[PDB]
Amino acid sequence: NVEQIDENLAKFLAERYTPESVAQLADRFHRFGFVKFDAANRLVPDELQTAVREECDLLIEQHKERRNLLLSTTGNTPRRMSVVKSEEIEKSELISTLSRSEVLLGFLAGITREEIIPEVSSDERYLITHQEFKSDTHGWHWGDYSFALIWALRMPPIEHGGMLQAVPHTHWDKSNPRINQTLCEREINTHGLESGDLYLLRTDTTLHRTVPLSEDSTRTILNMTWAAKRDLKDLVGNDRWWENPEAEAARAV
Amino acid sequence: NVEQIDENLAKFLAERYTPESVAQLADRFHRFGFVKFDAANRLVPDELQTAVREECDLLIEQHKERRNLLLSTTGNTPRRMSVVKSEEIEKSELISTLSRSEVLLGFLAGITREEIIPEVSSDERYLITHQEFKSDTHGWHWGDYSFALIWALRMPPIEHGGMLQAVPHTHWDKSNPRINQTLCEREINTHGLESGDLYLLRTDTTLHRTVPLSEDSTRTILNMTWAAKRDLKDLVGNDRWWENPEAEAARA
Amino acid sequence: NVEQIDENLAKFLAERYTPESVAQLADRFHRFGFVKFDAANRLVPDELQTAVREECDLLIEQHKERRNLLLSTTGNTPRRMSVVKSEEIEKSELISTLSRSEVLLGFLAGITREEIIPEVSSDERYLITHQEFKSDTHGWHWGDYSFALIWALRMPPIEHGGMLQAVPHTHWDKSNPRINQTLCEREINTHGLESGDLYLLRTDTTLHRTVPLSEDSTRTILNMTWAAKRDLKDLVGNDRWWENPEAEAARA
Amino acid sequence: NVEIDENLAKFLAERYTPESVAQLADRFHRFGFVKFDAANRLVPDELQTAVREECDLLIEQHKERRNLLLSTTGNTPRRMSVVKSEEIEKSELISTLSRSEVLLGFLAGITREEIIPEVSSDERYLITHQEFKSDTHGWHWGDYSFALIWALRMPPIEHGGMLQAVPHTHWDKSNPRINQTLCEREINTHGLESGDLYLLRTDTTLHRTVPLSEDSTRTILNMTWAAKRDLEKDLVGNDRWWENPEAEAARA
Ligand SMILES: NCC[C@@H](Cl)C[C@H](N)C(=O)O
Ligand SMILES: N[C@@H](CCCC[NH3+])C(=O)O
Ligand SMILES: N[C@@H](CCCC[NH3+])C(=O)O
Ligand SMILES: N[C@@H](CCCC[NH3+])C(=O)O
Ligand SMILES: O=C(O)CCC(=O)C(=O)O
Ligand SMILES: [Cl-]
Ligand SMILES: [Cl-]
Ligand SMILES: [Cl-]
Ligand SMILES: [Cl-]
Ligand SMILES: [Fe+2]
Ligand SMILES: [Fe+2]
Ligand SMILES: [Fe+2]
Repeated sequence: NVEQIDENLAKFLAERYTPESVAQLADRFHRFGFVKFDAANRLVPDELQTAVREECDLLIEQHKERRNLLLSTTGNTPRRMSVVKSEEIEKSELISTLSRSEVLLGFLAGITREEIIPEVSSDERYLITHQEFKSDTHGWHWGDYSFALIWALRMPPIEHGGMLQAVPHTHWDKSNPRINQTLCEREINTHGLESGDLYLLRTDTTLHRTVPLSEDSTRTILNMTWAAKRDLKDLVGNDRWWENPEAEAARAV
Repeated sequence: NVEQIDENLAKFLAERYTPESVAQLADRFHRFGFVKFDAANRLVPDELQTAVREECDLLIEQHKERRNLLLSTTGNTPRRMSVVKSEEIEKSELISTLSRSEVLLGFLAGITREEIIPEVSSDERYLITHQEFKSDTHGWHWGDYSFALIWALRMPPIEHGGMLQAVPHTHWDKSNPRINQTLCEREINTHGLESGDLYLLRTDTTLHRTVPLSEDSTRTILNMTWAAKRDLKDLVGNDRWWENPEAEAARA
Repeated sequence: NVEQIDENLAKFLAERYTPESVAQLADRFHRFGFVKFDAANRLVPDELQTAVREECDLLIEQHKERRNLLLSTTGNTPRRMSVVKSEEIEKSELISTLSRSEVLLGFLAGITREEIIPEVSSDERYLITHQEFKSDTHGWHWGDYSFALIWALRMPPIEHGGMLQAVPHTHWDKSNPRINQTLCEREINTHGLESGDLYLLRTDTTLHRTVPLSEDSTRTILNMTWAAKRDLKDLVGNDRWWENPEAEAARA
Repeated sequence: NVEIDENLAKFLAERYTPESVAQLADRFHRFGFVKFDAANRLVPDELQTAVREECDLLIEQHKERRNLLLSTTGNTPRRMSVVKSEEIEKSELISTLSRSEVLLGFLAGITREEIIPEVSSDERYLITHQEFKSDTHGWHWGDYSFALIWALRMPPIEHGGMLQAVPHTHWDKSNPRINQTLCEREINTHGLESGDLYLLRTDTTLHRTVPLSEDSTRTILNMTWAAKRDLEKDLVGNDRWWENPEAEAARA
């Protein structure tokens, strides 16, 4: 505990990354809106992710809420999953502090090529999604903020779905999402994930979803959302379905 | 009717296409496994398309059979639709004679850049699919034969799904389809369709599906399947689900 | 003239663009590091284009300085062309005030999605390149600053080269440019240009060159360079060959 | 050295499966190009050393320099030294290997069609030897479907010589439209190293070699074969510059 986390994380990163290799990651982040931290590009120590995973498994058992809706601001794409709200996750001292770590944010800032600002709406700082059943999905969407760090805490086999599909270099018009038309005009990048992986996502300009589960499995992630200088902007849409299951943009079925 | 159809169709194409313009279409076919005949490049006269659509809506009314299964030889991807079998469609003199037309097959032979042989299995010569419910879909799959001309007879709005997604330059291993693995390695091309469109699909090397309907709509196609010189072989998989809903590879 | 330029350009752009259609251009700029303003998407009135072209054709005949060298900071890619220095172009009140026009910078900031800042080095605010001979080229390189609006004043036919090739989402390591290697890993996008076109380029993250002239033709551009907030840094490399032909990185 | 076919069969059998050849067949269709590097060897080192030693002898004897522009390919240059097919065919090693039913039988798993060694007696083989700056095999297609290129000696990538390719094209000798095709399509740059081999779909892939940025040494061997689509075809163009420097399409 204490400042030993940042001290060991800086060491963990200094053993693995250089400015030259981060710049290559920054190129891939700009090109794909997505950079994956796998066994080839570990981001945090095993002992640290295990601690975050055990914190999230306790939050799921205590505060999971089922969501089964369509979001009108993203072309009525579905949100079929369980969630844990940001206000409940922020109680975790481990998750809240590491999410504001200047060591972590300073490292990822070399990938984004701009400052990562931990000042987002109090209902969207953190998110856990927990999909368990067939057809569970985080439908096509964008984010209100620029940056999200996703912890692929548990992934089903790729044959069961659950991959992240992404279209970079897009934009979110809440009154006219044009999701299926964007797919017709653009190539979809499918990103397979494994348990233990993390990935950085440029959420405001990358249209993305999780491929629906073809079988009852378990797909669990943690979302750390941060702002860019561009997001310091007014929230609109009435579509905060995770914080409010009956938001104005949430539709039945 | 009759041979006046081949003569009229030959005139229809000579007004619109040249070998130079077909050659550019052939390039796109090899690159995408897919070429679309839309309002800017019609394939058949509107009178002829209306005659085929009226024929298919009749066969649907009389011989539709709901399918709701998963196909093991394509990674348990769903087949959630209603179909009309090839043997019932062949009874239509219009569709069967048009599917073996020396004018139509000869013209598309300049896009495929190889001979289009109408020597395919009697249960796969033709197929009509009729999706009408939310989540209805023709899951990811390949074709046993090389060529299929799909008539997009009725397409819902793009915002309701029903697009054709495709991954060209792949191959079908029925013992190990690797569908989701292929998607992770390849970019997906999504092709929107409108009612009246037609498209040619290289079905053996293009992994493809139809995007599931996001609500109750109607999506109706006619499939004309032909072979290349490479398909003149033996079928495998026990997965002919459209003809046999209880095929071995079909699951609930 | 003078203040009427902003009032005229504000009315010109207002009749040809919407926030929705500018957002689509921002996508293409993010995706390719490049967006072209051609006959489909004009940026300036024809009267304004002719005035700027006339100015440049004067500055050419008065300060054209031949450059034939290899720049070590970009893998010794050639620079075979004539140039006109920024300090010389700065004397033109038209080109200088246009580069700082709140209407011009304000509109393009919807494509870059970030503020465009006309605070760059005094030797790189403006540049005119004038390629005239076979094998003349502006070799593979990056820009020291983020943004550049290029005025394709006079382009040869595409059969004579002169197209802009680009690889977006890269970066400039002046100690290890890795140019040909990056080409082996990335798809090269070729952008053909016509006389009167303009294009906004993200020069810092887009590796780009002009295809060498296959024969003695005339290729003339005006380069307006601007900074993003990220550029407000130390110039490095001793490679300012356009202002100093005897630069350290320049192999004559 | 005898009947090589037993030795090559055991070599490939330990390094390939039908499932991994099919993945190469995917890449060959998608890119018109499949490279045999250290990751995927095609011939043993003892055979590569023999083929290389044979060619280096054919060079020192029958090297004619070509410095021309080919009209049927948009006047793209051909600055190199060559050795005609008739001179190369005198090598018992190259000719028997080029017709080996073990080599062809394996590569036909990548092409997915029969590879027929019935091609013109002046285009069976070709050795090109680029040694000076600007030396290049300019943008072009091939009259025949396939070519196995032996990258016997490749300079470092900083000196150029990489193969650039645009798959899913075709050769219109009356209207090549090379630079236009480049403006419409992405260029794939393939870096080669000494000892590499690659299979090229030469009729549908527009390809060239990047000019040597300086005096280096780029040596290749070309084994051109036909597909059934090339059988007994009528060669046209008057552009056989390799066999005939004064060909009708060859411009100085
Ligand atoms: N902005 C005008 C000068 C730029 Cl074009 C120089 C560039 N870095 C190069 O290497 O040619
Ligand atoms: N905007 C997203 C929710 C993200 C919540 C966490 N950043 C959606 O519509 O699904
Ligand atoms: N092979 C396809 C069926 C094609 C039937 C018409 N050619 C599938 O698995 O669904
Ligand atoms: N067609 C090629 C020559 C190939 C010779 C060997 N196959 C060219 O235009 O240069
Ligand atoms: O579950 C995932 O990987 C994606 C989540 C996402 O895009 C979001 O939280 O908005
Ligand atoms: Cl998001
Ligand atoms: Cl099919
Ligand atoms: Cl530049
Ligand atoms: Cl060739
Ligand atoms: Fe998201
Ligand atoms: Fe199909
Ligand atoms: Fe060639």
